[PDB]
Amino acid sequence: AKVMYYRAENQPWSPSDADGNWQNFFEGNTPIQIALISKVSPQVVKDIY
Amino acid sequence: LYFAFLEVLQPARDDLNRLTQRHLDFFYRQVLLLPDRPAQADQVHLLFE
Amino acid sequence: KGSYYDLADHYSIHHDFPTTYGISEDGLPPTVPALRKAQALQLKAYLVFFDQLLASYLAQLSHIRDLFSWEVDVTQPQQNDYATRLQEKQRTYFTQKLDFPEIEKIIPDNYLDVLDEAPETYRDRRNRFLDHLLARFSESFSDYVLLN
Amino acid sequence: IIPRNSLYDVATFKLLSDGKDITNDYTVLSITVNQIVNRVPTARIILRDGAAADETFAASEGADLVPGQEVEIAAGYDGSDQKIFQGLIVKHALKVTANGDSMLMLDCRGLATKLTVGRHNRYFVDTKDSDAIAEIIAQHSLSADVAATQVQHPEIVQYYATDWDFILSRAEMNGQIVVAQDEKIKVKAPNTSGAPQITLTYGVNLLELEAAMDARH
Amino acid sequence: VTHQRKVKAGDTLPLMTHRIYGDPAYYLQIAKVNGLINFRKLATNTDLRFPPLEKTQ
Amino acid sequence: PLEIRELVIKASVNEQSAIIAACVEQVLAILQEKSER
Amino acid sequence: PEYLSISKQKPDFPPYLNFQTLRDIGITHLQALSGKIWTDYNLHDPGVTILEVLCYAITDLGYRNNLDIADLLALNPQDGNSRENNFFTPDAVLTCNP
Amino acid sequence: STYKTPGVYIEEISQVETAIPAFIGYTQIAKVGVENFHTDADNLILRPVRITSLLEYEQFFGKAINETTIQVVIQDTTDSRGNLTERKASARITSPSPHNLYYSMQAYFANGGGPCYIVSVGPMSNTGTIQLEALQNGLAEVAKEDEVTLLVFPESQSLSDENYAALMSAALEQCANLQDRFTVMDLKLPATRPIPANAIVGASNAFRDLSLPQDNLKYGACYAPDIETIFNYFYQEDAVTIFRSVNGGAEEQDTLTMAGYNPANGGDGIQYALIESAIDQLPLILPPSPLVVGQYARTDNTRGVWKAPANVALSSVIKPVLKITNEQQNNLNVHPTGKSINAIRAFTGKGTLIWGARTLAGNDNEWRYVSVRRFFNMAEESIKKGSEPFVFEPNDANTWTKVKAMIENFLTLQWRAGALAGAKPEQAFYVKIGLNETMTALDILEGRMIVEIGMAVVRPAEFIILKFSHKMQ
Amino acid sequence: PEELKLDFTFDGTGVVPVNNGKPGEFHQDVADQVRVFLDLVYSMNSETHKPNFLRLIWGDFSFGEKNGFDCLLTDLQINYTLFDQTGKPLRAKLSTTFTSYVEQNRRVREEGKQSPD
Amino acid sequence: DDESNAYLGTGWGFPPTFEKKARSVRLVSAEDDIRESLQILLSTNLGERVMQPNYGCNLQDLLFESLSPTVASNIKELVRTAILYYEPRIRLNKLDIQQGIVNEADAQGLIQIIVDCTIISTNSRFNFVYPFYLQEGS
Amino acid sequence: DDESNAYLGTGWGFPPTFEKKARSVRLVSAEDDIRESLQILLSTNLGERVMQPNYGCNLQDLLFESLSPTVASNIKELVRTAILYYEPRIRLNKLDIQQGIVNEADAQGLIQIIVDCTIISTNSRFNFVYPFYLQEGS
Repeated sequence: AKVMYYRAENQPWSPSDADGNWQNFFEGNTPIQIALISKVSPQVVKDIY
Repeated sequence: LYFAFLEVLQPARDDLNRLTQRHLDFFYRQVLLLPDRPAQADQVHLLFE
Repeated sequence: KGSYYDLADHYSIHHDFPTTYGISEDGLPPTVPALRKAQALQLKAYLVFFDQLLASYLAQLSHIRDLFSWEVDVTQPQQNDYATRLQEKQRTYFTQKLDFPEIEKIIPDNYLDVLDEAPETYRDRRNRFLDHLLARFSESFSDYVLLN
Repeated sequence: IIPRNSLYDVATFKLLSDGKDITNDYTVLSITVNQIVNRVPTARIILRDGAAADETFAASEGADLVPGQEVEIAAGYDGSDQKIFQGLIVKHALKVTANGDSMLMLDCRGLATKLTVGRHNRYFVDTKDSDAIAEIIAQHSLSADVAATQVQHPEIVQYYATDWDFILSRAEMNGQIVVAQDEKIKVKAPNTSGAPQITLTYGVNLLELEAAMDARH
Repeated sequence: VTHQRKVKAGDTLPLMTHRIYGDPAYYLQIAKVNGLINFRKLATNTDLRFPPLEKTQ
Repeated sequence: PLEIRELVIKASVNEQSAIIAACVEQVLAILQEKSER
Repeated sequence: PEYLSISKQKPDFPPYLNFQTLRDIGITHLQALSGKIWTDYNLHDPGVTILEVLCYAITDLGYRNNLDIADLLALNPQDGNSRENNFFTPDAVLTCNP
Repeated sequence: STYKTPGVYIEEISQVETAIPAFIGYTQIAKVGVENFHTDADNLILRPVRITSLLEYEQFFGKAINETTIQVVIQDTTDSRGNLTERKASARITSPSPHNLYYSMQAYFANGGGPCYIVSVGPMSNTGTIQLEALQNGLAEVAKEDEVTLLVFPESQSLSDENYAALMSAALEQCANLQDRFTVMDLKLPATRPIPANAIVGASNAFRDLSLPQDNLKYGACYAPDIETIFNYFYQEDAVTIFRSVNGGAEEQDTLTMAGYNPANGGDGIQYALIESAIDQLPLILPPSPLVVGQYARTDNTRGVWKAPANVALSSVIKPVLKITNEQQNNLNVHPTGKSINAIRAFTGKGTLIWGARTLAGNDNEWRYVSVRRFFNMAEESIKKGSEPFVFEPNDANTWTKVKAMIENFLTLQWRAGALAGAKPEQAFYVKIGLNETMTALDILEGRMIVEIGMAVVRPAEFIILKFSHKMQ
Repeated sequence: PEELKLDFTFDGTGVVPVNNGKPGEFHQDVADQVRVFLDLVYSMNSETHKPNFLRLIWGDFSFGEKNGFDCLLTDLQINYTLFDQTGKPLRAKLSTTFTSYVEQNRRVREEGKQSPD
Repeated sequence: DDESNAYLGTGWGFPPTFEKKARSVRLVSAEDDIRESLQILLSTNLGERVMQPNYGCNLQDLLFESLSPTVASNIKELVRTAILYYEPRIRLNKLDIQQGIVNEADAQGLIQIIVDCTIISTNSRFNFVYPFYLQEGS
Repeated sequence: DDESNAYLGTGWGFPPTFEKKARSVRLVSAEDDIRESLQILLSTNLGERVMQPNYGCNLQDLLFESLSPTVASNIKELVRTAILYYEPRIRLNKLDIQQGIVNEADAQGLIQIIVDCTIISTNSRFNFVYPFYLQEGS
């Protein structure tokens, strides 16, 4: 979520010209989703509640 | 390619994980210079004819 | 004493490619289509997911003496006749900042805050390291009921 | 077959004698080395020597090529050599032929030749063949590597025979082979269960070929 | 025999090792002979020693 | 030959090597065959 | 000069530090994971280039772990804030009042 | 020495016509024959001297000034009991002197030099002063020499921009007047150290603004950047400062100089040898003017003046002080002003090479390249020398035929060598002379004789383009 | 392997022009040429312990599908037929025989064997 | 699955392109996988690959020269050797090299090289396409 | 300690110099150790070393002669043989011998010989420098 994405239409390619970040590349994958699920803690939401 | 990179990287982490043992040995054997203890042989009785 | 070396220094991997990729410090001629410039920027962005792991591996070697130190964590500098430690060293995982050409267009101002460990992991690993260091003198807090 | 990463294909060799490299101190004409299963390794060396005007053999009178010295031979491509032979000089001969050429010939044998120069008598009681073989080998200050057998014998007798012959007889009667090299003797079953090392194709790699079947065996 | 070489602009360790021994694989040994902590970034006035190979392997 | 110890050893360096080999396979074949019933 | 002649095992390094072994393991894993879509494994393929560069970097990492432990734990001579914070000396541990 | 007894004695050690340079600068001695050129401080003798070697240089002009700003640090690592275990040394210079003719002559001869002319404009001094008037007087004197073909000012980078432009304008003016000379120039870099990454852009912007004459630019060329080489410094022993460090600590100055370590004064010979080596490992920085004329001479002596002097590796060079990129070279050899600058660059597995061969008139359709301009200079001078034996003869056809035959023979020899294009000699050149073709009756009556010549010269290639095609089968 | 036969001449009496474009220049040094030739094609290389590999090229000539001949020297003879009053030669005639050379890896690739394999 | 030309292989394109809406990297195949191969081979020098000192082609060693016959033959030898060692999937027909002709001053400085090739209808023992090369051999 | 050029060796200078304030004898190294070597070799005759009858060079056998071609070739043969046998650390390039030109009468009586050499970047099996020669061989 911290790395910039560029295309041919974003000239002169300054950070304010970027087309978002690289996170969408990792959104629809199944192993990464399973790994994201197995690292959650219930105590956080319990304390907030 | 990223999955394969992690698989190839594993043995170097296995090597890095010997540092606790190397630390303890440096403390006991070089800063304090204490040696270990040798063995002792056993004995028997025999009868002849 | 031994000999002191800089064990944390990392030479960026973008330097190990043939120059036809445009990734190196030479770059591209300005007389190219915009597509090739975009293509070079995308590949530079791609390789950070590997440079970060190599740099983190070496940062873990530079900081061994901070895993086994007996120092007391303090948030407000003070004199209490004990050795003390400030917030920048209260970690069990350490990291570095990358350096390659055109970094300012790809990895902006500060990005390391997302790499910090959760406080629960810090507490658990610090507690286990302190237990191990106490055990070398044949003593542990678990034997004293009124202490916990 | 030619090693990979060879920039030049010049073949080289090295002949050490009691640890000293003597390759470029004499004129070497030929070298032959044989490694065969169930036999003692052998090597033969031919050098140029002799001069009628001086009336002597200069390299024969030296102290590097006399019987009893340790010889080691290595060879390879382009200066990267591998150990091939290690043994002792046994024979030392001179020769002048009809047309006047003169040479010096050396005959080297492995260390297992120490096992073939006498007749002995021994008893063994309640042991296996592997134990008798290991003991006979170890008495000559050689390393032994003997695979174990399962048959235990009430008695074994070595009657007025050589150590080499006794060992080979007892090994063959158990279906095993003997390989001797580098101060080491290994007794074990033939290795027919492995993976191939190279491929030799007629019309690609071969210079000569012979093969035969016989139904009567 | 023993070789000696000076590092100039554009040199890398595996390529020098290949140009002397005919095989880059020895580079990790050379770095140890000369005391190189980081062998992927060389300085341009270093004189490196290349020892001979062992007589029989 | 089918054996490696039955090969003729080469001792010269300056140049008829294929006639001292044919006249050795013939003798060994005349001599081995002389031992079968 | 400690080393007067060298070999593939003199100075000696652990057997996992071998470029060819790392490369072969990487290629086998790549074929096992994606061998049904990415089938071209010649030298012109960018993926093999990236793999080789990564194996070279990993060899560097493994190299830096075999330095003597006395050198891995050395203190900085130029940092005035460097202190001893790991060890006790024999005079402070092995002693006892009469 | 003097010899009387017969025997064997041991003593210390005592042409490319198209590439002959004149080097103008300050020297140490200037003693030729029985005259001392530096006898009178306000009456100096300015005279070109022909030299063939470094030894012949040293016989007349000497060596370099001693440096006074060198420091050497000795690093000791000891045992826990104070016993010494290892000792190292390293050296640094704070501010080198701007008098560099001796180092320039070493660098020149190392790269394939030959006979040259030396012009002294005064003695070297510890004050480090370089003045424009002395250099212009040296140029006015070298105008006398005839054999010269190249002009070099190794010390010109110490001038301000206006004086630099004035000197370069004078040089280009006399090359345009004599029509047989060529000028080689260096680019001035900023003195900020360590150099910033984009120094060369500002440096070229400063160069493009100099007031050079617009009609004489085809007679010179500019190169960049400076070069780091392996030649040794000269120094005064008692002026070298020595520092020590122990186990990586802070440095402290000791009370002896290098002179206090000389065995001749009772010092330690081991540490003395260590310090000498430490000093000899310092790299020395030069402008790339001498190395380039050395490469000119070598290239002409192996391939000919029509071969472009580029894409060859340089001798005795460690590296270039700056690294020049593709985006930066894009604006150096092609520019709206036409004032191209020739880059020196390093390549992997190859070394340091010259990369570009254009003049300061880089957009011109005829004088874009260095090699074409120098070929025309050579050919014109050779034809002139061939023509000289016909002066004072009758002005009639019996002389015109002889002159024509001579010129055509020369051009045929040039065609066979591959300098001129064309499959037949008639496609390579033409020569014409005659009444009512090149001359009128009045010129003939006045004693004038006119000849017209045309030539087709080969040109070098800078770019290679690959294209792929595919057939189905 | 293919065989190649060549004969040529060195002459230094001052009647053969030098192809460099200068007027009045003729060939006048035989010994230098013999020296550089023998050092390049005949003597042993101190790093490989054998003579060098050679490639023969003549402009636009084509031997076949290639523009050069890769080879090794096998035979050479020199005849000295004219001498100076100090003993230095003025003319030499040379005859050479070369044999074709091509590496293993490359040979099996040139034979692009297509079979039911 | 067994399609047509599967034995020629598929791979990464050059230069690498990443799509974000379609979360993938661009892949080429058949004849495009071959053409791009050539573009790599002739744009890399010999020492630029980390453990592969023999991969590449030194064309830039012939810049700043006039196109004489002795230069054309050298260009041809270099290109033929590189293609023979590193392109088993094609057959090379001829090499055309020309200098000159646009401005007749800019045209003088450029060299043009044309590569003509065809694609062999059989496989090759030196082609590392999976899984055929595990059985086709080396 | 392993410095640069250690394989070339260090030794005594010629002629021997003794310092008294620094209680030591002068020692040379690298290129100076080689130059001085030459000065010895060409100034010693063949029979002057006690058990080394083959060390030296008989140049004074050519005095009182005019410089004809047959004399120059003999000088060259002697010098080349001496250097080949006793200077393994250098490579000899060429020998320049001239007679004549100072007074044109004194100049006539002297002969001048110039020796041009370079230093080999590798070691040699015939170099007795310690401790390399215990392993580099003979």
